[PDB]
Amino acid sequence: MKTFTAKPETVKRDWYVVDATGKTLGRLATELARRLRGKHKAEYTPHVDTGDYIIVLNADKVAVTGNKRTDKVYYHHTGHIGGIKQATFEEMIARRPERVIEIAVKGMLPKGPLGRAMFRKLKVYAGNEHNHAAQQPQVLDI
Amino acid sequence: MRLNTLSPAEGSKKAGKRLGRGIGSGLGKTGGRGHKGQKSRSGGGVRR
Amino acid sequence: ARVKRGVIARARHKKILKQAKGYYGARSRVYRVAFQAVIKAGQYAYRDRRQRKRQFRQLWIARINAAARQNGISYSKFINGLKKASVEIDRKILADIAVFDKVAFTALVEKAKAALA
Amino acid sequence: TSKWFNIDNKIVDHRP
Amino acid sequence: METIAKHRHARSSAQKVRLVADLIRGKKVSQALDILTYTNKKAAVLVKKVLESAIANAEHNDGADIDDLKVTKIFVDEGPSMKRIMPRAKGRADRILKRTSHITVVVSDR
Amino acid sequence: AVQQNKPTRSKRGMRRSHDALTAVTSLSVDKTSGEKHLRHHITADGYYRGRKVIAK
Amino acid sequence: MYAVFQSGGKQHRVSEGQTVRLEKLDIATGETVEFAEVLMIANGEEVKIGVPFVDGGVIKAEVVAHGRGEKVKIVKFRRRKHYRKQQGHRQWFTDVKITGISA
Amino acid sequence: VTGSGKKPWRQKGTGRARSGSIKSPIWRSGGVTFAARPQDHSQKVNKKMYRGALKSILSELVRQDRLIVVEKFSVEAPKTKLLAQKLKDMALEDVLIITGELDENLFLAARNLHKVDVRDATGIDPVSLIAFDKVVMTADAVKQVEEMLA
RNA sequence: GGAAGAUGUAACGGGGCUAAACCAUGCACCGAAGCUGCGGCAGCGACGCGCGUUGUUGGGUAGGGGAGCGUUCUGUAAGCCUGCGAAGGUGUGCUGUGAGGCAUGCUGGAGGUAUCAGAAGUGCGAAUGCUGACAUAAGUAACGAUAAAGCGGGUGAAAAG
RNA sequence: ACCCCGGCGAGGGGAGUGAAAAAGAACCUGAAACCGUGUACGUACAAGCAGUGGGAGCACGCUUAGGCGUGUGACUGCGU
Ligand SMILES: N[C@@H](Cc1c[nH]c2ccccc12)C(=O)O
Ligand SMILES: [Mg+2]
Ligand SMILES: [Mg+2]
Ligand SMILES: [Mg+2]
Ligand SMILES: [Mg+2]
Ligand SMILES: [Mg+2]
Ligand SMILES: [Mg+2]
Ligand SMILES: [Mg+2]
Ligand SMILES: [Mg+2]
Ligand SMILES: [Mg+2]
Ligand SMILES: [Mg+2]
Ligand SMILES: [Mg+2]
Ligand SMILES: [Mg+2]
Ligand SMILES: [Mg+2]
Ligand SMILES: [Mg+2]
Ligand SMILES: [Mg+2]
Ligand SMILES: [Mg+2]
Ligand SMILES: [Mg+2]
Ligand SMILES: [Mg+2]
Ligand SMILES: [Mg+2]
Ligand SMILES: [Mg+2]
Ligand SMILES: [Mg+2]
Ligand SMILES: [Mg+2]
Ligand SMILES: [Mg+2]
Ligand SMILES: [Mg+2]
Ligand SMILES: [Mg+2]
Ligand SMILES: [Mg+2]
Ligand SMILES: [Mg+2]
Ligand SMILES: [Mg+2]
Ligand SMILES: [Mg+2]
Ligand SMILES: [Mg+2]
Ligand SMILES: [Mg+2]
Ligand SMILES: [Mg+2]
Ligand SMILES: [Mg+2]
Ligand SMILES: [Mg+2]
Ligand SMILES: [Mg+2]
Ligand SMILES: [Mg+2]
Ligand SMILES: [Mg+2]
Ligand SMILES: [Mg+2]
Repeated sequence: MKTFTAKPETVKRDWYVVDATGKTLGRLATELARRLRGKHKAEYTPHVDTGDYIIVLNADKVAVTGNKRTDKVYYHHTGHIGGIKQATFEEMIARRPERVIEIAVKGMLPKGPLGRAMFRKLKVYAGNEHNHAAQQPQVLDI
Repeated sequence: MRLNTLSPAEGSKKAGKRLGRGIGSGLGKTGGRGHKGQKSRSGGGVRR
Repeated sequence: ARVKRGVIARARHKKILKQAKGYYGARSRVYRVAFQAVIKAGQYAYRDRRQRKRQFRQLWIARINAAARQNGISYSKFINGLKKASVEIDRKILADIAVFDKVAFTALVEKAKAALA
Repeated sequence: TSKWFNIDNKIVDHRP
Repeated sequence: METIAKHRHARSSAQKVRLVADLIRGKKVSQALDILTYTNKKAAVLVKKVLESAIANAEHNDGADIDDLKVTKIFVDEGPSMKRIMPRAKGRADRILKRTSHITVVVSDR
Repeated sequence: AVQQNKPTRSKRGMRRSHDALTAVTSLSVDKTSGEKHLRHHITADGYYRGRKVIAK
Repeated sequence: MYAVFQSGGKQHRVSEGQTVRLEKLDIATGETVEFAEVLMIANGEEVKIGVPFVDGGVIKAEVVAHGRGEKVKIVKFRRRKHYRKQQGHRQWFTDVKITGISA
Repeated sequence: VTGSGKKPWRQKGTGRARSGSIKSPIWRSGGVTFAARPQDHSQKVNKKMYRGALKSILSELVRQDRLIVVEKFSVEAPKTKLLAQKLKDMALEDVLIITGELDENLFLAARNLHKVDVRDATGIDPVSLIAFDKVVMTADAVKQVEEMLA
């Protein structure tokens, strides 16, 4: 018999919410990547988005180990010549930390339309309040 | 026994080589001659 | 006697284009480009038969890992327990059970845990 | 015939 | 009932008359006459002649009514091209393709 | 300069997508003669704003 | 009710009244075939799995078709090395009717 | 081929693939590469080989009963009707006659039938001996064929 | 620590990691076209009557050897198919290890050819190959002296000429 | 022939001849490149020899009402 494939219109996508106070950034990102990709579901297919929607609360209270609070430098390029930009971990926690979580998870995720869709399912909030209480999100323990 | 029942002896009618007639015939491209040199040139070779 | 190659060349080219039907642009119209496309298609078919076996095994392995981790055991310990319990059951079939009939898969999980214990 | 910038000498023999 | 009017070896370019035909495709007949009267193309003049040929063709040979006639299918195919010689600089010669076309209209009531 | 490769029919349609004609939006009708004409132009017979502008 | 068994180098999960693709068996085209090696039977919150074979669990089948599969073309090609190669292949198969799963 | 030995263009510079003659076999309306010449296609046959082949032909003819021997075979008048009626009486259709003495009467009788051929014993040949279905003998023809095959 | 480079981080592939780094030991698992299992083909050698048993082999350039497919023509053939539709053209289905083969729908309007033999102008993607046709740039450049035109009337289907 | 549109045109449509005008003189057959129109599907957050393995959906034929076949091919592994 043919191997089962999950149907993208019949797949059930649940809403999980995770508090990120004091958790390790990399290990939290690996766990969230597994959940968004759907590697925790027995009906996994690599070509169909089967994961879950995740809310991340208190993205500004993630912890990193060692000198990473000041030595971990994020680089990006503006496209114009000479336009390299650096931003350390502490200054982007100061500015906007949902990008720290999003950059980590986007790095863990695959590349293409499917990985972009899983990242779209990811929701990250900097504070301790989310607007998605109408979906009855259930708490996940990392 | 007619004119269309007469077959030659077995092995009496070996087919000749046809050089340069595709990959599968084994004699395509260079036609059993190698790569360059007087041996492969047209009318080439040395005397006896 | 003189031979004309029109009928035979037409038949060969039409065969190659019929194999090349469905390709983008000159790879389905122009004979030369179509012939280069068909040979690469055959190479890809060979190599992807082998990769089809590989990829389907990988997909089954990932599904077994997910189902066993829902049941509370890693994939490697699950397989070690199954081999100590001496069953020769296919990973394809275990993936099928994991998708469709959860209870039988759970039963295999406590058998694997008993064999590990 | 042939193009004048191929028949020419200064630009044809640029690297002698 | 389908009525067909063709102008074969139309002394114009297939691309230009296709531009005008794509302008007038699918419209009702009197409207298509207004676009063809007020579109500033020799292609528009040619396909206007062809279209009135189609309308009078249907009127005489089938007897369908002008109010419910509709141009349902218009398409231009490339006709044979007349080859010329255009002398260029330094002895060279180019070939001019004086392109023609075959213009076709199909008018119908239903 | 000159092309390094032949472009495609798809490329040709891409380029010619902006080259199609725009018809007249709507004509205007004479308030007296009832003849269709361009907006802000005289009629073929010689009317404009319902008044004879030219002879014949 | 369903059961997984092993035959022809594969393992198959079948049910009652099922049409099943095995490979060619050395048996007539209309005869009933007995399968003795059965891996596992699941019958709706009672399962019997063998280690590796179920004691007393057997399969009644009916061979209904012999045939050759779909032709696939094997193409080998070493580029610039003047090597080209073509071959065809059709694989034999049996269609069977799984008509009994008896524990 | 009618032409000239003039080089079609200069060897270098024009950008075309080089050519040296209008009559080259690559070129359209050019010569043939390995054009045929009038040749002889006949083959040498050894006398003993030819005689042994004839013996094998007549032996298998006797074996499969396509050989009919009559003591006398002639017609009174050169009438193809008389000849065809006589072979119809004998019930034979596609026949090779061989005769001891070349009889112009029956030869002119048999000239018009394309299924009936007539020959002398010195004129017999393997392709007709195999092609014609029923082949008939005169006794004198048998004697001289036997002595000339030895 | 010594330790500085030029488009852009840029000397873990990236994410990220205080282990997800390193060392020592162990048990697992993934992992190849390797090996095994099942089925199919072909070559070679032993074993008994072209067949069966068994073992083994089967990446391949230059090249050597073996066996074949197809096209035109000749004989078989004053035979056979064919206006109740040939060759050819265009689809579909089946079949073979392959070059291929067979059947039939439509077009077509007169030839074609089994079998077994025989002879080759016998198979093309390449030669800045030859010839014809058709694209590409592209409705782009240009419309050939910067002496120059404007208006009224006529003809005509239409007049800047 | 004749009729009709059309510039007393070019060209076309009817009528008629003809077995056939899908033989109309640009004339037996009429291939391919190339150019079109209609329908089915896909495509406007998406990076690369354009395929191949898997596969959703859609549309149409279906004759065990079961899946099949054809067309397309979102997404995806490999692939200069
Ligand atoms: N450059 C000039 C002079 C010229 C003509 N033919 C030439 C050949 C070679 C070099 C220069 C020329 C021109 O093109 O008219
Ligand atoms: Mg700076
Ligand atoms: Mg990747
Ligand atoms: Mg070789
Ligand atoms: Mg050499
Ligand atoms: Mg060398
Ligand atoms: Mg060479
Ligand atoms: Mg020489
Ligand atoms: Mg000839
Ligand atoms: Mg096509
Ligand atoms: Mg494998
Ligand atoms: Mg001059
Ligand atoms: Mg000649
Ligand atoms: Mg002699
Ligand atoms: Mg720098
Ligand atoms: Mg293992
Ligand atoms: Mg192997
Ligand atoms: Mg080999
Ligand atoms: Mg013949
Ligand atoms: Mg012929
Ligand atoms: Mg040749
Ligand atoms: Mg060619
Ligand atoms: Mg080549
Ligand atoms: Mg050109
Ligand atoms: Mg312009
Ligand atoms: Mg340009
Ligand atoms: Mg410009
Ligand atoms: Mg200009
Ligand atoms: Mg001028
Ligand atoms: Mg004037
Ligand atoms: Mg002027
Ligand atoms: Mg006329
Ligand atoms: Mg014709
Ligand atoms: Mg004729
Ligand atoms: Mg065509
Ligand atoms: Mg979209
Ligand atoms: Mg984006
Ligand atoms: Mg792109
Ligand atoms: Mg890739």
